[PDB]
Amino acid sequence: SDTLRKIVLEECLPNQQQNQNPSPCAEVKPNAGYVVLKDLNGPLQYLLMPTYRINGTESPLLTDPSTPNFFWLAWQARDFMSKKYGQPVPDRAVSLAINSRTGRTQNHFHIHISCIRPDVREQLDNNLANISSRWLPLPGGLRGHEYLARRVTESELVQRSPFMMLAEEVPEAREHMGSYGLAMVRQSDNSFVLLATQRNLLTLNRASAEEIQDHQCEIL
Repeated sequence: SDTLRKIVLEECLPNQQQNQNPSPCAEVKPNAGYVVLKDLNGPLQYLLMPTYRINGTESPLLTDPSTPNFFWLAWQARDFMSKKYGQPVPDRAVSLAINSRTGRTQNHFHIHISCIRPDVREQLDNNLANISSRWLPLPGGLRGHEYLARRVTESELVQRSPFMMLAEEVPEAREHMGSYGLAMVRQSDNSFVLLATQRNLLTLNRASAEEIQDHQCEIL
């Protein structure tokens, strides 16, 4: 359960600090609080994780305003996908996702930056007009699961993180952050859509937001 935490804190960070060599990570920014690591799964997938201990969506630190906006940092890190792709990856192809504890195996905060599934891309595009600033179930859900969705502008994202908005806006999400998985996708009008899904026995929802991603990048 601790391999990623050990890589970050015992390999990347010390190597960055000692030789300015982020290996095995792609980038290590101690002053900003994050690292970027190539994932072993998928040709373009990267992970964005903190340079200090935060275990996942359940961590209380995520609901503190001083905590770095990891989702926005992951968004910026989408360029690592383009570098591996060898050319610019269109924004519409990228998706960011974090899984809850029942939908993950590693206990160190990590956002999956990878390609969005084509069906999810279309499903989101078709509901542009239904996605507002208030969290509301996405019509049709995604992958057979209920997903609350919210429209957000880049300006809003720099002000607050998706976790802050989930906690401040959705009933009882504040006292059950760990039961949620969240994702971020950019919409056709250049705004973004935030997605939140909660663990649910009946629909077999493990709150694994990564399910909207296709690490084999067929959308490209």
